[PDB]
Amino acid sequence: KVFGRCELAAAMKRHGLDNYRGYSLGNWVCAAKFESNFNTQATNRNTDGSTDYGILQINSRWWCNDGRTPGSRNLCNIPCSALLSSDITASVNCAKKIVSDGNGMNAWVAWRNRCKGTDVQAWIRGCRL
Ligand SMILES: [Cl-]
Ligand SMILES: [Cl-]
Ligand code: NA
Repeated sequence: KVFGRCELAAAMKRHGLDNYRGYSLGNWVCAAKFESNFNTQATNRNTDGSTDYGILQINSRWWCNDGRTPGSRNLCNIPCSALLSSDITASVNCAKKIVSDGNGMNAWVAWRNRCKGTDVQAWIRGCRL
C-alpha cells in the first residue's frame, strides 16, 4: 500500500507514535517519506547482505528475520515479510523498540540527513488529526 501523507499521519497517531520518546508525529511522517516514499512494500539490499523492509526500512541484521542474513538477532521477533503489510502495526511496534535503544531516531539515516533540524511539523500541516 502507498499511503497518502495525512492518511499515514492518522494511522501513526492511532498507533501511539505522536510524541513517542519525545518525537513529534511530523518526525515519523518525514522519516517514512524519505525511507520508503510511503510504500509499505519497499525493500532495499545493503552491502553487508542485510535488507531493509517496509515503510520505515527496518534492517534484517538486528530487527527481523528474513532467512538470508547470517547472524541476524531478530530483536523484534518477527519475519521481515510482516513489515511489508498494508497494516502498519508490526512496523510501528518494531520502530518503538528501535527508537528506545539509545540513539533515538538517529537509527534512521534518512531521518538524520533529511528531517532532523528541519520544520517537521510541515509534514502534518493541513491534516485532520
Ligand atoms: Cl495501518
Ligand atoms: Cl532521543
Ligand atoms: Na510535528
